[PDB]
This record gives sequence, C-alpha cells and structure tokens, in this order.
Amino acid sequence: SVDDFISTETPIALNNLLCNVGPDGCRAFGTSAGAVIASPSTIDPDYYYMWTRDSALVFKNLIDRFTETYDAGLQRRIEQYITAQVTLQGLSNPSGSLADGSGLGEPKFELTLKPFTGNWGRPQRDGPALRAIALIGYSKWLINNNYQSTVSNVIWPIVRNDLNYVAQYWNQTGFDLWEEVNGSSFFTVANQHRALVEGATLAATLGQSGSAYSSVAPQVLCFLQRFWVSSGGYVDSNINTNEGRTGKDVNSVLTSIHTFDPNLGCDAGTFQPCSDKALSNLKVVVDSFRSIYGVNKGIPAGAAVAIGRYAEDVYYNGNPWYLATFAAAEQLYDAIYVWKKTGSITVTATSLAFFQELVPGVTAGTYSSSSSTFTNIINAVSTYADGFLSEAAKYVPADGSLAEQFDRNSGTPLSALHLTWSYASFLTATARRAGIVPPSWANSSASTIPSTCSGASVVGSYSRPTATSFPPSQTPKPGVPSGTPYTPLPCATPTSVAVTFHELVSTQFGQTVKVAGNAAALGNWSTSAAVALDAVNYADNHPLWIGTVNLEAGDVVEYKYINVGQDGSVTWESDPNHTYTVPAVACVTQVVKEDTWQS
Ligand SMILES: *[C@@H]1O[C@H](CO)[C@@H](O[C@@H]2O[C@H](CO)[C@@H](O)[C@H](O)[C@H]2NC(C)=O)[C@H](O)[C@H]1NC(C)=O
Ligand SMILES: *[C@@H]1O[C@H](CO)[C@@H](O)[C@H](O)[C@H]1NC(C)=O
Ligand SMILES: *[C@H]1O[C@H](CO)[C@@H](O)[C@H](O)[C@@H]1O
Ligand SMILES: *[C@H]1O[C@H](CO)[C@@H](O)[C@H](O)[C@@H]1O
Ligand SMILES: *[C@H]1O[C@H](CO)[C@@H](O)[C@H](O)[C@@H]1O
Ligand SMILES: *[C@H]1O[C@H](CO)[C@@H](O)[C@H](O)[C@@H]1O
Ligand SMILES: *[C@H]1O[C@H](CO)[C@@H](O)[C@H](O)[C@@H]1O
Ligand SMILES: *[C@H]1O[C@H](CO)[C@@H](O)[C@H](O)[C@@H]1O
Ligand SMILES: *[C@H]1O[C@H](CO)[C@@H](O)[C@H](O)[C@@H]1O
Ligand SMILES: *[C@H]1O[C@H](CO)[C@@H](O)[C@H](O)[C@@H]1O
Repeated sequence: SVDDFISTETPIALNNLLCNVGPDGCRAFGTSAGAVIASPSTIDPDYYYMWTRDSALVFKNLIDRFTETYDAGLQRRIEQYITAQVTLQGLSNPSGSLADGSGLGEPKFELTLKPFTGNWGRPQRDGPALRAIALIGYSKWLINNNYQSTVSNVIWPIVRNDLNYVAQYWNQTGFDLWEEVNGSSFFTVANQHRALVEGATLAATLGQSGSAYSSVAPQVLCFLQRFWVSSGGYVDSNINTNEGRTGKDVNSVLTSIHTFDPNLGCDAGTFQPCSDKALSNLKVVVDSFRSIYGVNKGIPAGAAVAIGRYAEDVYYNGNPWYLATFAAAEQLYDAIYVWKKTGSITVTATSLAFFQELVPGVTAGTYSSSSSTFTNIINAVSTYADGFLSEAAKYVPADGSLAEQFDRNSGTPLSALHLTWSYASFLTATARRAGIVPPSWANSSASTIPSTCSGASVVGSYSRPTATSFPPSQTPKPGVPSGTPYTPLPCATPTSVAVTFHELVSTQFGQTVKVAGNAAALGNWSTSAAVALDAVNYADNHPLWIGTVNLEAGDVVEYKYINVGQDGSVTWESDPNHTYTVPAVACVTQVVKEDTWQS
C-alpha cells in the first residue's frame, strides 16, 4: 500500500536529506557548517556545490518540521545555515558584488563557501526570494517564542539584503529554476511576490522599514497574471524569451505548492492548488507526459502517470523526475485540505476538464460537504493523488534512495544520486497528505491585483551582515510541542573511506596532476607511485582535477599535489604539506576533500 511505502520511506528520506547538510551529514562530511550539497555526485554529473535555491527549499522544509515539533538537532542546523549566509552574501562573484546587490543573484557556490568561477546560467533571481522566505520562516518561530531581539540583530540584516534585491531586480530577465532559459519565469516571479509580502509583514512587526516591499508587491502580482494562457488553460512557464517551447512545465506546479496558503482558499490570482487555473494547468501539464514516456504505456486517462520537467527536455534524454511526480501529488493534497476545511468544492468552466476526467459527467457548480458529489470528488482526487505517489514508488530502489531522475523507458535511477531536493519533495508531499500544512504567509489583500501594471522597482541599499552567532539554548516557551533531538540512522563504522581529492589547479596541455603522500595508497611520497587525478570536470575558468583513493579510517595522512610535465619533470606545490585525518564515523564511507593549489 501507499501507506506502507510512506512509513518505510520517511525515516530514510529524512536521514538522507540530513546526510547532505554540512559539516557532519554522512554524505557532506567536512563541508562548511550550514552548507547543503545538491547531491554527493562529483562526476557525471558534478552536483557537488551549494545552490541558493536547493538549500533554501530544503531548509524551508526543515524549518516547517521544526515549527511543528521542536528539535534542538534541527535548530542547530538551521542556525548554521543562517550564519553561512552571512559569508555568502558578502562574496564578490561572477554575478557581481554586495555593493549594488547584484552578487545575490549568483546561483551556486563552492562548498568551502567561495565563489564558483565557471560559466553558468546566471543570474537566477529566485534565489534571494527563496532564502528570504526560509529566514522569515525561522524568524516567525523566534518571535512567537520571545526571541524577537535575535531576529532584529542576526536575521533581519540578511533578509533585508535579499528583499532589497527582489524589490530592485524583479523586473529583469534571468535564468529559470532549471538553469536553461533566460527570460521571465513563473516560479521566480511568484516566489518574489511571496517574499515581498512576508518581508513587509516582518518589517512591520520589527518596527523596521517595509513600505518599499509593500508598494512593489502588487506590481509583481500584476505581472504574474500575464503567464496564464486562457485559450489553452495552462501557464506558459517562461515568457520574455524566444525558446520555442510550449511552456507546459512542472515549474508552474512547483509554484502552486511552494506558495500554498490555505487561508487564501482557492484564489486564482496567486495560483493556489485548488484554484481553477491551477487545476486546469495541472491536467494540461500531466497530459503532456502521458504519451511520450515508455513507463506510462498502458496507463489510462484518469490514472496517475510519471511526469518530468517539460516534454521538450533532452537533459539525460528527458526523463521523469521524482520531485516532479511528487509535486503533482502535493498540489492535489493541498487542494483536498482546502476543500475539507471549507466544506465546499466549486467546479468552473476552467477546471471542468480536470474534474470530468476523475468524475465523468460532473458539471460546473458548487458542491457542499453534505452532497454526494463532494464525497465522490474527494475520493476520486485522493485516489489520483495517491496514484502519483505509487507511480514514483515503483521506481524507488530497495534502499529507498532517490536520484534526480528515473529512466523514461526502464525506470532505472539516473543523473545525480541522493538529490537533496528529491528527499525534501517526498517529505513535503507526504506531510500534506497527512494534513500538515505550513504557516500562512498571506492575508486576503495580498491577492488584490492592481488596475494598471508598471515595472515599478526600488533601488536598495546593501550592507554586509556581521552577526554570525546565535544565543545558546533558544528553547520553546512552555506549551509548545517539543521533542528529543534528531539522531541519524545507525550504520557500522567503516574501516576504509573513499577519499575524493578535489583540486583546483590551472594546468597547461600535456600536464597531469597527481597526489603524493605518506600513506601506502598514496605512494609513500614516490612520484612514480603518486595517484593520477582526472581532468573530466576541467574548465579553463574552473580548473578542477578529481580522483578517489581508499584510505584507512582514522589514519592521519600527509600529502601534496604535484604537476607532472610531458617530459616527466615534477613540480611540487608549495609548503606546507596538507594534513588530513581520515574520518572514522559511522555511515561516513565517502568524503570529498576540496583543495586549491598552493602557490
Ligand atoms: C517588467 O514589468 C512589465 C509590467 O508588468 C512587463 O510588461 C508586460 O509584459 C508582458 C509580457 O511581455 C505584456 O503582456 C504586457 O503588456 C506588459 N505590460 C506593460 C505595461 O508593459 C515586463 O514584461 C516586465 N519585464 C521583465 C523582464 O520582468
Ligand atoms: C617510504 O619511502 C622512504 C624512502 O624515501 C623509505 O625510507 C621508507 O621505508 C618508506 N616507508 C614505507 C612505509 O615503506
Ligand atoms: C562569526 O564570526 C564572528 C567574528 O566575525 C564571531 O564573533 C562569531 O563567534 C562567529 O564565529
Ligand atoms: C542551553 O541549555 C540547554 C539545556 O536546555 C543545553 O543543552 C545547551 O547546551 C545550553 O547550555
Ligand atoms: C527553554 O528552556 C530553557 C531551559 O533550558 C530556558 O532557559 C528558556 O527560557 C526556555 O524556556
Ligand atoms: C521541549 O521538551 C523536550 C522534551 O520534553 C526537550 O527535549 C526539548 O529540549 C524542549 O525543552
Ligand atoms: C563504529 O565505531 C565508532 C567509534 O568512533 C562508533 O562511534 C560507532 O558508533 C560504531 O560503533
Ligand atoms: C599538516 O599539519 C601537520 C601539523 O601537525 C604537519 O605536521 C604536517 O606536516 C602538515 O603540514
Ligand atoms: C586530524 O585530526 C587528528 C586528531 O585531532 C590529528 O591528530 C591530525 O593531526 C589531524 O588534524
Ligand atoms: C559509502 O558507502 C555507504 C554504504 O556502505 C553509502 O551510504 C555512502 O553513500 C558511500 O557510498
């Protein structure tokens, strides 16, 4: 049963999610405190970086969990994530610097919390919005528990930079959440709108300046309306671009679930999950995958299918994604929640096709909780939503691991292993199924659309946050649900650890980088026995060499990189030797050591 899968997968998903959080997660061990790896995959693909988006989506989930039941272990991680942003905001990077806010649009960073210097689809203007939303989430908790001073001193300067960025740069093109399309993107705009609304509210509570945010927000909402295609009944996910796609993209479904607020009911203006526009869009998006994936062969209309990002996708050949398939279920669980709470379901001309696929012959109208129609709809939609979970479940391996994708024909996992966002997406979908909803972000007025739109923006001011520490033991006030600290799943302690040496060093044609060191596996300082690294991930402006050696757990190793020429001549990097103690920690079987050539 679905219930069986949920009960089994939940502790695995939570464990695997937290394994990807530094400095102590089992697959992110030795990364910076508060860093989140997108995936431990370092080769084909190389996802061993911290993205602003993935990190913020993951921590929003954790903050929501933590808000439901206090967990001092989660609190520790949340605090470290927040303080890591102090370092990141200050960075000058290829998108720009903090001075004019432009640097905040940078999509990804090295896990040492240094800039990523390679070519990339930058900027991505959703990042600051999503980060603000996460930090505002935690701020709400602190305020409710009488720690408002901590918000003002530690969190608000960080949040204020991100909010100023949104208010200044929302009306500018950039890359979408898939990092491919330079334009105006639904997910980005909608989250920018939410960030400004929550920001204005938090500012008012703190007695800080928020009027810029509240005056810009309605204009962002105004622009969001332009993504709707009335003739097709779906959202064109990217506009102001010439990419030549239909625009039918799980982008829009993710948008609905990440800006869900049940207090907004079935508001179509903000694209709520039970809104007629969101329901119509869901059907159009799902339908775009029904006929194209081998895994969907033989599944009838009215039944759940595996879905991907967008039908035109050619990334790894274009496949279903776990997070996309879970997102469809989540939107439906969100819809069911609101229908049950309000005791009423409205079918309109816009959502009719969606409903008739599930309840043949139903017509437009309003059906109350006493009607047989209400019960019929609830059951049909619940079954369909569970169907998306069960479809994804067919392709989850016995160990419960979630990669990024599963093959469109065979269902075998592919691309990045242990994608942090895949685990978050399972956790959120299943929370909504159980009727666990996140804190509200809007009031009724946050849905009122202006008469005429303009690209109104405000030039902001940016300053480096300086506070990098939280007061100890910020426990909940009496009466708040409270529990014991999180403990990871148990494993054996390994005797051997795969150590991936990950070295940035600019080299010229015919040169090879090797690692030499005192351990037998490293060649006991012999240059002939040194371990050659690979240039598989090498680029001139991101000169990465990589390779993996098994070392004895607990061993203290000393090493240096060498550059070996065509002629066999050896160049040692400058002193001192690197000194590394190989971890001997239960569950830590592979680590990445991120080095830069010592000049
Ligand atoms: C900046 O904001 C303006 C105002 O919302 C956007 O202008 C609209 O663009 C859409 C799509 O091209 C048109 O359908 C509307 O007619 C435009 N309205 C006006 C008043 O010009 C503009 O697209 C935004 N640009 C970016 C990059 O965000
Ligand atoms: C390492 O090599 C040196 C030669 O420089 C030698 O003295 C020593 O015996 C070697 N150690 C091991 C572990 O074999
Ligand atoms: C963040 O950094 C500051 C110094 O800039 C420390 O005071 C603090 O304890 C934390 O390490
Ligand atoms: C504050 O107090 C808590 C106990 O509630 C400790 O666990 C913590 O180390 C800090 O001293
Ligand atoms: C949480 O509990 C701690 C005790 O560890 C108090 O210090 C704090 O005021 C809050 O009630
Ligand atoms: C709430 O209560 C739990 C145990 O009941 C503690 O573990 C937690 O630190 C908080 O005080
Ligand atoms: C293997 O050994 C380590 C010792 O550091 C333990 O921490 C672990 O629980 C396992 O027994
Ligand atoms: C790493 O650091 C240690 C410090 O004990 C040195 O002994 C070693 O040579 C390397 O620099
Ligand atoms: C790794 O950690 C061990 C234990 O602290 C040290 O002995 C070694 O020098 C390295 O720092
Ligand atoms: C080392 O091995 C463990 C299982 O033994 C994995 O969980 C880990 O990802 C690494 O490959």
